[PDB]
Amino acid sequence: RVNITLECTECGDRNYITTKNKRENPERIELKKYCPRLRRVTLHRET
Amino acid sequence: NRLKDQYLKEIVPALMSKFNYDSVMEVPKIDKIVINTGVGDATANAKVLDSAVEELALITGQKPVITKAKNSIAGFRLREGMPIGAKVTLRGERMYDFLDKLVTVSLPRVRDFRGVSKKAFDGRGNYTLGVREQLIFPEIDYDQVSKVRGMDVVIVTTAKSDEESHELLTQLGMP
Amino acid sequence: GSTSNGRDSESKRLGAKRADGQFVTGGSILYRQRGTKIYPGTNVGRGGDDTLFAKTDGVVRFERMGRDKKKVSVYP
Amino acid sequence: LVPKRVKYRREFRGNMRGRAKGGTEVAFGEYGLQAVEASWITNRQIEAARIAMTRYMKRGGKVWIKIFPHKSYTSKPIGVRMGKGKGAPEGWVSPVKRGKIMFEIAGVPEDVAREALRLAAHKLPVKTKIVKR
Amino acid sequence: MKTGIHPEYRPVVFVDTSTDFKFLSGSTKSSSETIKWEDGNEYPLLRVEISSDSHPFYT
Amino acid sequence: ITKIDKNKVRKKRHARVRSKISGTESRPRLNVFRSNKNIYAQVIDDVNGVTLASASNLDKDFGSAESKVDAASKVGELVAKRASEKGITSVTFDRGGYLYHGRVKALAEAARENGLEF
RNA sequence: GUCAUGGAGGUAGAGCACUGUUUGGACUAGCGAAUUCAGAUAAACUCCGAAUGCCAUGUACUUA
RNA sequence: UGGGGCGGUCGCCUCCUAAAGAGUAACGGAGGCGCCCAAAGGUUCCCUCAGAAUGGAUGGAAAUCAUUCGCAGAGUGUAAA
RNA sequence: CUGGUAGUUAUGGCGAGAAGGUCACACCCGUUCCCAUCCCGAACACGGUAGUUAAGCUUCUCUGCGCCAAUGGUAGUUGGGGGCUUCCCCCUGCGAGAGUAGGUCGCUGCCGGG
Ligand SMILES: [K+]
Ligand SMILES: [Mg+2]
Ligand SMILES: [Zn+2]
Repeated sequence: RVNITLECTECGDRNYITTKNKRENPERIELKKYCPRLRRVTLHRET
Repeated sequence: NRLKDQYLKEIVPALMSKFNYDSVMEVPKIDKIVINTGVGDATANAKVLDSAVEELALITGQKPVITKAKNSIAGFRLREGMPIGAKVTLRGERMYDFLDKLVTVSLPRVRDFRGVSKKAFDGRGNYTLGVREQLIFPEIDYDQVSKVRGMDVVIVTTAKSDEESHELLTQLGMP
Repeated sequence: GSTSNGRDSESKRLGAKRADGQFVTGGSILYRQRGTKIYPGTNVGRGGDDTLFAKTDGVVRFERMGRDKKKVSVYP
Repeated sequence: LVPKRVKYRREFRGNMRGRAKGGTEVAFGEYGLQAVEASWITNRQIEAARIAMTRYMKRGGKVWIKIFPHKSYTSKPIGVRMGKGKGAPEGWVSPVKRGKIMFEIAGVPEDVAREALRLAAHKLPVKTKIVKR
Repeated sequence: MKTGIHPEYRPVVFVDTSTDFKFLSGSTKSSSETIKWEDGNEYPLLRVEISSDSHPFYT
Repeated sequence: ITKIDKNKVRKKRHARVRSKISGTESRPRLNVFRSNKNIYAQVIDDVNGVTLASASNLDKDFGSAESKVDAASKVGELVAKRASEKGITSVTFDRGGYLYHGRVKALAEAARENGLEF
């Protein structure tokens, strides 16, 4: 496992940290999370 | 169709007379038929499995179901998860059609017909027949067969005792 | 000579934190446990690590549900 | 007499307060040895008593041993100090409380039975008596 | 009854080659033949060996 | 071969449903029974163990009988009207272990259209 | 502090319902696994289970 | 640290000791951890395990199928409770 | 009287023996339709009611199993006092577990129909 930072695709803010397995998920994870700056849900992508 | 009509017309009075049931509902009737292949050689070539699938889907006419292991056996070079057999169930009129085909053009067309062992009942009222060679099928040609996979033909009825099951089974052709 | 033993964990201070018939204020912890050794009753909640807590003000009552089990309730 | 396996290799020594929980009556044979006091009884003592009382009867009749050495005890050699963990197991013992019947015999007359039990009781570290069903 | 998925089987008529025994039952193959027996309907024909009518054990 | 009892497994599912849903005086529960012929509805609170309203596909009037489904809608209409007459306005629907698919769904929707608030 | 009332909690004892250890028969898949009959044993066994101690309530009595 | 040295140990979790609340020592008796999972998380709907007897081709004590008995004798990522 | 739905530590369960009815309930018949099967209208869903109490269901009778359970005695034990201290004894209060006399084939509530 490794540590991961998730970045908002509309602001560039780095709002979330999480983990993943690099062998099972070699791509960049995308999740829809709340963005505190815009105060709405936005797609977040691994840096 | 024809077998069901004949049964409901004759065997119901015949059974209600031969055993003296208080109500007609007590009459033992066929319930369902299960055809199980069984394939313990799947961990080397998986074409045996889907093979068994198509000859089942021809002999019965409907998609079988892949069954997998409930545990792991080192001796049979297995671990849990191997698809290790296929099965089919039959109910209703199509069951009667399969029964008629088996009793006319399949069981008589076997290599020999020395009856059916009357002591093979489970002790409750159900019966099991074991087909050894797959080529005995009417609609299936052995030229497209890779192995003689036997079939468990399980016949289940609502007969409380083996006696009534034997009555019904012998009444319908092959004893 | 050596023992090869000698380790233990810190005690976690489990058990009943309030008494039967005692007046209690909302949010108070009533019981600490592993598993549901005691179940939540009326006006009583179950925490994420199985802690039982009061949701209102009232008096604590330890009670017996069906033969083999227990619960605790809070009544105003 | 040794147990085939044990769950733990070390065990507390325990105590011997009170009268024996069960086994205070003759249940299989006609004659028995009863403990009047409490004592640890090892498997060497059991074996010696059994051989004496069986040899006197010339392999006639039947003998039942009503106690088993379930417990183990440990020890430390000469020259070692205190500490550094528990010692190594040595033998197996049965704690016997007062009132326990520990040997029963059958199949022989009064004289043979009583003399065999007298011969056996001299091999044991506990004070005994002879009882009849 | 899988909607469309299930394989297609049709009512077909079997004809014995020994005593010309005629039977009707479902079959997964129609053998690409035609008959006009069983007035009111038509079913395909199939040529096979002796059926239970001409069986040594059934006779 | 033992024949399964439909009512026993239905009651098992009903207990699973009742693990969460319970009727109070302010918010009574609406329970539904479906037989081979008719459909029944009760409105009940569990605090006192008393039912407060009821309707059935067996009353003398309202004889519209077309495929057991519009009958279910009629029963829902009746039970909603009676519950409103008694002052019941908010309820929790108890499907009684049945799937939310056919007659049950029609009954619930017909009750929704009238003075009931699921 | 005592009295009355209500609780949480598995020790002493006991027991064999689970888990380990274990004796004598009957029967036995094959000298010998299981089933049963009778009889034992336990800090890390429990179908049971105290006395005490503990936490509260009281408007009871006394006391600081 | 039952003189010091040699050997062993040093933080966290679970059981016994621990004397039926909580807490409780010894170079006392036993074991684990320094992670894993993109589902092995959330929710909605559905259902039930181990083993045994019997009946049946390859198949054999045990692989898949059918009936009956079966309160958990299974499972619960991993040590124990 | 019956159908639905609750409460109550199985004294309510398991087992055995019988009676009853399409008023309700169920089995049963069918798959056009909504929906469904890792396959199967078996279940789920829907559309009706020829036959039936064979089963579920309801009612009645059994202590065989299970469950509940005294009284007396005994073990243990707070406090007080002694021995000859692997432990034991005496006085006062509390008081099991096992075993037994005995109990049990349920008891209460609301609603709709006969
Ligand atoms: K002596
Ligand atoms: Mg999980
Ligand atoms: Zn943003």
